[PDB]
Amino acid sequence: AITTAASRLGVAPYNESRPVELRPDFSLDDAKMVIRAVYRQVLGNDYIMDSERLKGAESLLTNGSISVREFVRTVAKSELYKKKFLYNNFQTRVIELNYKHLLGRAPFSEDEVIFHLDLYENQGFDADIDSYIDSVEYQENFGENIVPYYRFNNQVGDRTVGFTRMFRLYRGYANSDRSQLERSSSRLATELGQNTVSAIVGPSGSNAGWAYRPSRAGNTPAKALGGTVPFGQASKLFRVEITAISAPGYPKVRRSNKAVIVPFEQLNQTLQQINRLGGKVASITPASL
Amino acid sequence: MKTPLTEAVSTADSQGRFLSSTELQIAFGRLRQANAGLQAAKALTDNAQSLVNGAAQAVYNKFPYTTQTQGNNFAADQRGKDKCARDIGYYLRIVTYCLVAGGTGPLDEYLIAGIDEINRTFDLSPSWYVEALKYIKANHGLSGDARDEANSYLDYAINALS
Amino acid sequence: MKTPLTEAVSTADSQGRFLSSTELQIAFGRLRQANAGLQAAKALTDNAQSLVNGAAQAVYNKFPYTTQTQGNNFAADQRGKDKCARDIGYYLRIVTYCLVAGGTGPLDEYLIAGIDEINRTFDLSPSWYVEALKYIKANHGLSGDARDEANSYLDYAINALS
Amino acid sequence: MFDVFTRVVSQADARGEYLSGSQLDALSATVAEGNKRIDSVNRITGNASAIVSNAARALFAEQPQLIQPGGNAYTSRRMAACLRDMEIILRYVTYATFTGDASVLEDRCLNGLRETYVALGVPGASVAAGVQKMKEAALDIVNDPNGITRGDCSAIVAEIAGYFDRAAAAVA
Amino acid sequence: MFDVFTRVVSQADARGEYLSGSQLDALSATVAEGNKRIDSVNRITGNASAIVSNAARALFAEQPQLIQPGGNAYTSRRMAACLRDMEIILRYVTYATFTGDASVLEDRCLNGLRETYVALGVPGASVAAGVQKMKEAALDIVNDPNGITRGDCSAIVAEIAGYFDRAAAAVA
Amino acid sequence: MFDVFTRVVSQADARGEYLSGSQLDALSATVAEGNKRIDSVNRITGNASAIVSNAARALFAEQPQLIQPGGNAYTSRRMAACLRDMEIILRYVTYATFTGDASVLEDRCLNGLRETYVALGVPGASVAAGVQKMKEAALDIVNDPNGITRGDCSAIVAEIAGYFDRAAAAVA
Amino acid sequence: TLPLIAYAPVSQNQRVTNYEVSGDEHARIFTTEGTLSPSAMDNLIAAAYRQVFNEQQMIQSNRQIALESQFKNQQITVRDFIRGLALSDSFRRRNFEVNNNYRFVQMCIQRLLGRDVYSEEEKIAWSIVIATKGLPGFINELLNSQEYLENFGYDTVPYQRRRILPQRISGELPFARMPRYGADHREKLEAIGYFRN
Ligand SMILES: *[C@H](C)[C@H]1/C(=C/c2[nH]c(/C=C3N=C(/C=C4\NC(=O)C(CC)=C4C)C(C)=C\3CCC(=O)O)c(CCC(=O)O)c2C)NC(=O)[C@@H]1C
Ligand SMILES: *[C@H](C)[C@H]1/C(=C/c2[nH]c(/C=C3N=C(/C=C4\NC(=O)C(CC)=C4C)C(C)=C\3CCC(=O)O)c(CCC(=O)O)c2C)NC(=O)[C@@H]1C
Ligand SMILES: *[C@H](C)[C@H]1/C(=C/c2[nH]c(/C=C3N=C(/C=C4\NC(=O)C(CC)=C4C)C(C)=C\3CCC(=O)O)c(CCC(=O)O)c2C)NC(=O)[C@@H]1C
Ligand SMILES: *[C@H](C)[C@H]1/C(=C/c2[nH]c(/C=C3N=C(/C=C4\NC(=O)C(CC)=C4C)C(C)=C\3CCC(=O)O)c(CCC(=O)O)c2C)NC(=O)[C@@H]1C
Ligand SMILES: *[C@H](C)[C@H]1/C(=C/c2[nH]c(/C=C3N=C(/C=C4\NC(=O)C(CC)=C4C)C(C)=C\3CCC(=O)O)c(CCC(=O)O)c2C)NC(=O)[C@@H]1C
Ligand SMILES: *[C@H](C)[C@H]1/C(=C/c2[nH]c(/C=C3N=C(/C=C4\NC(=O)C(CC)=C4C)C(C)=C\3CCC(=O)O)c(CCC(=O)O)c2C)NC(=O)[C@@H]1C
Ligand SMILES: CCC1=C(C)/C(=C/C2=NC(=C\c3[nH]c(/C=C4\NC(=O)[C@H](C)[C@H]4CC)c(C)c3CCC(=O)O)/C(CCC(=O)O)=C2C)NC1=O
Ligand SMILES: CCC1=C(C)/C(=C/C2=NC(=C\c3[nH]c(/C=C4\NC(=O)[C@H](C)[C@H]4CC)c(C)c3CCC(=O)O)/C(CCC(=O)O)=C2C)NC1=O
Ligand SMILES: CCC1=C(C)/C(=C/C2=NC(=C\c3[nH]c(/C=C4\NC(=O)[C@H](C)[C@H]4CC)c(C)c3CCC(=O)O)/C(CCC(=O)O)=C2C)NC1=O
Ligand SMILES: CCC1=C(C)/C(=C/C2=NC(=C\c3[nH]c(/C=C4\NC(=O)[C@H](C)[C@H]4CC)c(C)c3CCC(=O)O)/C(CCC(=O)O)=C2C)NC1=O
Ligand SMILES: CCC1=C(C)/C(=C/C2=NC(=C\c3[nH]c(/C=C4\NC(=O)[C@H](C)[C@H]4CC)c(C)c3CCC(=O)O)/C(CCC(=O)O)=C2C)NC1=O
Ligand SMILES: CCC1=C(C)/C(=C/C2=NC(=C\c3[nH]c(/C=C4\NC(=O)[C@H](C)[C@H]4CC)c(C)c3CCC(=O)O)/C(CCC(=O)O)=C2C)NC1=O
Ligand SMILES: CCC1=C(C)/C(=C/C2=NC(=C\c3[nH]c(/C=C4\NC(=O)[C@H](C)[C@H]4CC)c(C)c3CCC(=O)O)/C(CCC(=O)O)=C2C)NC1=O
Ligand SMILES: CCC1=C(C)/C(=C/C2=NC(=C\c3[nH]c(/C=C4\NC(=O)[C@H](C)[C@H]4CC)c(C)c3CCC(=O)O)/C(CCC(=O)O)=C2C)NC1=O
Repeated sequence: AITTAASRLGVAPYNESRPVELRPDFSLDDAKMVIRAVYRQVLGNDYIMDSERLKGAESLLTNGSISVREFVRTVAKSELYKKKFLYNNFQTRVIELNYKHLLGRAPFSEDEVIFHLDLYENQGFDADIDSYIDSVEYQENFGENIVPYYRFNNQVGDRTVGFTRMFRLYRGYANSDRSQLERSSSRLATELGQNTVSAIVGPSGSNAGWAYRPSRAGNTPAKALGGTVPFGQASKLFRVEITAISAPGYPKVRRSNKAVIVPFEQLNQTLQQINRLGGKVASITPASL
Repeated sequence: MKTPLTEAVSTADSQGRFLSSTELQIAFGRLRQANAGLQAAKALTDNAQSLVNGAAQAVYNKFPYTTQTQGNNFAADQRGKDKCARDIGYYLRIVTYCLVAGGTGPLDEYLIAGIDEINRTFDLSPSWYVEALKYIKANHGLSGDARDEANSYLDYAINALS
Repeated sequence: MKTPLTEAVSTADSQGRFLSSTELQIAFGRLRQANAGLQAAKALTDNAQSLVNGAAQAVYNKFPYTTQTQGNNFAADQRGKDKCARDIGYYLRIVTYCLVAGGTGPLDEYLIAGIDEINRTFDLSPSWYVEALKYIKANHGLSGDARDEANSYLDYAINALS
Repeated sequence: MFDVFTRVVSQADARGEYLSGSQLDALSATVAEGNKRIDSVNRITGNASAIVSNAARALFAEQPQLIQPGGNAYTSRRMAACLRDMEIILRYVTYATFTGDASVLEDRCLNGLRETYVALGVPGASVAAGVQKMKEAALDIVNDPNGITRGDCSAIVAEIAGYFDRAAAAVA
Repeated sequence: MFDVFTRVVSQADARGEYLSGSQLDALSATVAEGNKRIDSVNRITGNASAIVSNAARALFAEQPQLIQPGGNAYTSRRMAACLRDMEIILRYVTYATFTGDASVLEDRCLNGLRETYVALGVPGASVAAGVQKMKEAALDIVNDPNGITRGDCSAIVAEIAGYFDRAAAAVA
Repeated sequence: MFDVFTRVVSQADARGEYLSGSQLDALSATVAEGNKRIDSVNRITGNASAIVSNAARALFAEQPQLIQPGGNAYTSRRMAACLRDMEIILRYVTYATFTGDASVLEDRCLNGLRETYVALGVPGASVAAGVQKMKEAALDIVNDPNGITRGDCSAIVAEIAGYFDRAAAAVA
Repeated sequence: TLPLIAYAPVSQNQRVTNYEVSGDEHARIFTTEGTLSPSAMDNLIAAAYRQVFNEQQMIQSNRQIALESQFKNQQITVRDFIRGLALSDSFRRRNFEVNNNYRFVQMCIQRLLGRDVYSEEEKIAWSIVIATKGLPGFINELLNSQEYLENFGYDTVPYQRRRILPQRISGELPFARMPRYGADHREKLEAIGYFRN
């Protein structure tokens, strides 16, 4: 599991939280807790007012007229889910949102986006939502009676790209998917088309450099192609991701977030210049071998 | 680390060119001296325990004050003597690494870089390790090109400490 | 202007350090190559006139248009032929300089640096000098150790011009 | 970077042990292979421009989609980039042959080349085909028996083939 | 970057209000505690090398895995970097004690320290244990009665302990 | 910079002809002399710190006005600067012995050192005296017959002496 | 090591605050912070070559091919590319080997910090940085210098700073004028046998 970095990455409130399962002869507070867990997960921790509470699907779940899987399906078919996530977003953003909500994980490969977008355009949003719900992964993870939940831990049949893209999608326990730095932009278009992985930046509070997002162009690549040769005498190279540089000003600082590859011997100086600048280090990744 | 081959490649590669005749005879000198270096490393590996114990005894003879008076930085008790033997074993092992590699690169990235703050922070006199390396110079038992390669790494550690 | 000795000294100066055993091995390879390099340079010094004349004739045989059409860059007149023989003599003399020095440094500071603008400004084809150095490779008459050392500089000027 | 000596020196330092006798005999065997290694480095260095030019010409003859108008090797800047990519890959193969260890080829040549080629749209399969053409050209030049003393040289040829395999695998 | 007055200034300006009488009286009490604050800074500064050396010795007696070969504190370069990190963390704890606010500590020392230590493979719990040993040495040296006029110094010492705990928590 | 080969090469190129036969024989005699040259370089490098320490001790014992208060070698920064100056001069003397030519010594160490010492107030006569004491120590350790095969090294000793004399004349 | 010996600053135009609009005689900012075309990246690389090597050593043999290729891919910043130009073999042989430490300090301060040396004392102070730390140590000191940063930072090609004042036809002499070597290496080349007729 995730133990040491759980507090930093926000995994710990989901580490001590067990999956919510409705028993076959369930109590009323069990149905209410399934309702609350579904409204937190499927609607992505958005604030839900009483006007949009979806009383019909709640009432069908409360007497067992529908299951938890059918309740998740109903609240994903609803106009509230569509106006939260579908109508004002790119289709890749919608696909990764449905993956985070209904399956609790980030999309793995480009082929999943291909399948879901082709099925949406071929058969619409409801058909696509049904495909997330009627997936083998949904049954081996949640089935019929368990509310979907975020799956940060390693399971059978996952991919390690999904672990990094999960924190590209999950931005903290105090956070909703609509309330993130890319306001409507899909976070995995350049990560799934290029099949690349950006470094995991944790949420706010625990991580001072929480606000690093990469630009659409002019980004330093992750691996140092070249090694120590442009830097003279060096041993190891590290990509430092730096957030919120504002001490010199606009002529000097054009971009708040800067990613640079620096050696060991320049590491102290680089760290010192970040501190002097007032910048925040998001992550440091070993760029060379 | 710093060897003839890695300096040749790093030179030709910071220059951004193929390996010319200069780097090729750098490799030729490496092959010319490397067999004697490996034999010197084999002999020092064979005599390492006796050389380290004799070097420690030479330190305790020239500098007897590390044996009587107390303190963490001295070898009065058993654990100070154990750490002194470990330090001299480190020195001799990196000398064997330098004889294998063909340069003071193992000494630089393993022992020489940082040893000044080692001797300053923990109050270790560098003259102790100087006398240990002079005892290794006295009784390593090598002759010819194996002797001058071994003595060059020892005196490189002498000149860094002194 | 790079040799094994100058590169070794400039490297140890770049770290600001004394000459370790790596630099001594570099000089060892320089010594073991230098006698064959000087013998090759002496043999090319003896055969220089016939080598330049034959190389120029091979260039005019492979490229007859240099001796047929008019132009400043061509060898149709005596002035162009004298310039071509002077050029090939420069190539052979700097190859002997590389053989004496033990590295491509005489080529890199005397002929290779800026040769593209030489060939581009004055409309000289690098393939002419490639054919001349290929004749020098074919008929230098050296064998064994001095052959591979001399052909290293000759092929280095081939790879620079092509 | 590491060579054939500092690789086992670094393993011995991480293990905290001296070099064992079998390691010293293996290093003596590499010393015995070293003259043949120097000949291989000298031959690829001497014929490097011919290897790069002939491999590029064979690659563009076999794959005209690179050099077509709109292609990835189209115009002067992209062609110069492709030719220096062959030049650099051949140079680091000679470097790894020289050191006897792929650490210079792993770190200073191929660490991030596939991701760079994917990001630019460079076809890594065509680069791999060009690396295989440099493989066959360089191995034909090293295995040329004329003008050199005879001897068994299959080990250094297999090492160079492994370095070229590593260069071809790391681009696609 | 803030000190004990500048933090209150920034909070009051972010609220857009003058400092209330309670805040002015709290800062006056801080000015009263300032002489003991200067004494604590002076004592840790004057015994910094003793704190770093004794904390390193206690840490590597408790954790001999670091100094054995194959360990992080093994070799003079890595141990020199380790002792440099010990004195750097002690230096910024003294800076935070001097300022009365931990903005210099969390902004100029612990900024990216855990990312650096994870990327280097530096054991952050070992650095945290060394920071706790520096904490024990520093709160022993500051609480020494001899050589200084007596008085109650619970608050400044608790503030120093809080600085050491947020230094250890930022690397763990 | 030049070496013993490239000095001859540069003179032959500047005059504009090939090397003569006798010039090649002189260079071959230098090549035969090179093993004793490498021995002298190795000995000076191996006892460089002893040379600098003993020569500085004898220099500040022969003339005490440099280490007197108000003197140039007074203060720890200026004393470390003087020891470092002797270290550097001995290093470039070793470099010039290695190359077989005084080009690295004259170009890198001795070019403009006199006016720099005049502008700093550094006494160049005392620097020349320290260089002469390093000459005495270096010629003592090069001509030491112990631990080496016997042979005549008069030209190497004279070359090191000439390098030291032109180092002492460049500051006096 | 040792701390640099103190040198007094001599008044130069870059010391005072610039009360100007950039206009005609401003040195153009060659920066990678804005996303550039490959042509604009090529002119930026040529500007770095013109600053470090001057116009004369812009030849194909002095082009750092792998450094250019890494710089295009943004593996390195502009400051690291300037370092690689200063650590280049051609720069070391052409400029560093033909000069003493004093004139090389003056050359590197002019071509990296964009300002002249204050006096002979600054050349003296950084020449021992050369003599102990090598050329890489010295270049690194100059490139980590706050001056280099507050002026050019990490992503701008260095330029001569405040060469000419507003409404002045002429100002300070351009840095391009300074030769690879001074009169000492000139007369040493004359003494070895060159340059005579
Ligand atoms: C047709 C004129 C050109 C062309 C198209 C092409 N497109 C793709 C792939 C994708 N296109 C999209 C676009 C959208 N996603 C959305 O959500 C929306 C609005 C709702 C749009 C318009 C996406 C997401 C993809 C990725 C999924 C997929 O691969 O199908 C491809 C295939 C991508 C590939 O190269 O593998 C192609 C070929 N190609 C052309 O040459 C024409 C210029
Ligand atoms: C104005 C309507 C709003 C506002 C602005 C505000 N901006 C900053 C700071 C910065 N702005 C930039 C922007 C750019 N970098 C570029 O390269 C370009 C185009 C070339 C632009 C436009 C940058 C780099 C900074 C930081 C550096 C600097 O200080 O100049 C601030 C200051 C924030 C701070 O000091 O931390 C502010 C206030 N603020 C508002 O409230 C309006 C909505
Ligand atoms: C001979 C193979 C063919 C040929 C040659 C030709 N060359 C030139 C002119 C020049 N050649 C050089 C070359 C060098 N100068 C150097 O200093 C060095 C390094 C030592 C080299 C290699 C230069 C600089 C020139 C121009 C300056 C000059 O005239 O000396 C010419 C004349 C070109 C002209 O326009 O005047 C010719 C004809 N021509 C052939 O047809 C042969 C096949
Ligand atoms: C014509 C005047 C003479 C001639 C030409 C010839 N050219 C080539 C090969 C190449 N030419 C280029 C040039 C460009 N490629 C570009 O992308 C651009 C910018 C848009 C230019 C100017 C290139 C890259 C090649 C090589 C790759 C390829 O084959 O496409 C050849 C073939 C060389 C070969 O070895 O295969 C020839 C013959 N030849 C003549 O005799 C004419 C006098
Ligand atoms: C005394 C506690 C112990 C002792 C001392 C001892 N010191 C030296 C030599 C030197 N000391 C210095 C120190 C300074 N010089 C300075 O300018 C300053 C700053 C003002 C300081 C601190 C220096 C430079 C020397 C060497 C030069 C010189 O001789 O003046 C020696 C002599 C060493 C020698 O080899 O000649 C001694 C003996 N020795 C002890 O046993 C005491 C325990
Ligand atoms: C030729 C076989 C194929 C080809 C090549 C091509 N490559 C590039 C661009 C780059 N190549 C590299 C690789 C390296 N740079 C280094 O320094 C090193 C190690 C020292 C390596 C391995 C890089 C970094 C680039 C980008 C930077 C640059 O442009 O120099 C291009 C240009 C792509 C573009 O449009 O920008 C091309 C065309 N292309 C082919 O089609 C062949 C299969
Ligand atoms: C499908 C391929 C795949 C891989 C490879 C993978 C790696 C992987 N290793 C993890 C954790 C881990 N891995 C280790 C491993 C080690 N700790 C050490 O000290 C040793 C050096 C080392 C053993 C060699 C540890 C200790 C954790 C748990 C970290 C934590 O507690 O937070 C996790 C966190 C998720 C989880 O544990 O459930 C992942 C995803 N996940 C995948 O899907
Ligand atoms: C872990 C427990 C937890 C926290 C802390 C939390 C915070 C939280 N506050 C939110 C929104 C919000 N919060 C505010 C609050 C304010 N606006 C103001 O002007 C005032 C200064 C302030 C009240 C004092 C507003 C206005 C929004 C809605 C923003 C919008 O939809 O446009 C949202 C967005 C989703 C939603 O609207 O439900 C979250 C997630 N949510 C949580 O589950
Ligand atoms: C500075 C330029 C220079 C170089 C590069 C050089 C290399 C060199 N290669 C050698 C041997 C050799 N080279 C080879 C190589 C091969 N044999 C083959 O049939 C294969 C085609 C080929 C592999 C590419 C062999 C087998 C030996 C003899 C075994 C050995 O000496 O290791 C020798 C021993 C002396 C001799 O017998 O010729 C030298 C000096 N000498 C120089 O002065
Ligand atoms: C591989 C490179 C390398 C070197 C060289 C090295 C040296 C080294 N020697 C040390 C200690 C020590 N070294 C000695 C040595 C001696 N005391 C004496 O009286 C004798 C005269 C003398 C032996 C010649 C002692 C007593 C200590 C313990 C100091 C202490 O605990 O305070 C320590 C302190 C950490 C520890 O206790 O292990 C280091 C790092 N460490 C390294 O990683
Ligand atoms: C801005 C303030 C600042 C911080 C925070 C800082 C931390 C810092 N510690 C480092 C290394 C290091 N730190 C340690 C420390 C330790 N190893 C252990 O085993 C112990 C648990 C521990 C000491 C108790 C070691 C061993 C290295 C070197 C790692 C290596 O060389 O691979 C490095 C890498 C660069 C270098 O070595 O100089 C940095 C930047 N440097 C700064 O300037
Ligand atoms: C420039 C160097 C310098 C310093 C640092 C300095 C500090 C200093 N500390 C003082 C007091 C003091 N210092 C302490 C501190 C303590 N008392 C204890 O029993 C604890 C062990 C300890 C906490 C670490 C106390 C209690 C006072 C008296 C109360 C006060 O003046 O604030 C005083 C008041 C004068 C006096 O009574 O001595 C000064 C001037 N003066 C100087 O010239
Ligand atoms: C990498 C370290 C290393 C070095 C430096 C080295 C030097 C070295 N010096 C040699 C010879 C020699 N060295 C000397 C030198 C001298 N004779 C004297 O009586 C004078 C005191 C002194 C001048 C300083 C002489 C005379 C020879 C024999 C002649 C010759 O080989 O050139 C030899 C030939 C083999 C031998 O007979 O020992 C070698 C290999 N070998 C190595 O492995
Ligand atoms: C933008 C205004 C400007 C100009 C024009 C200028 C000229 C100039 N010409 C130089 C060299 C040179 N200039 C020449 C020119 C000639 N040599 C001859 O024999 C012919 C008479 C003449 C050709 C017409 C040569 C050959 C060199 C090379 C000197 C050398 O590098 O050794 C150099 C030094 C090269 C360097 O530092 O790398 C400069 C600065 N400086 C400036 O600021």
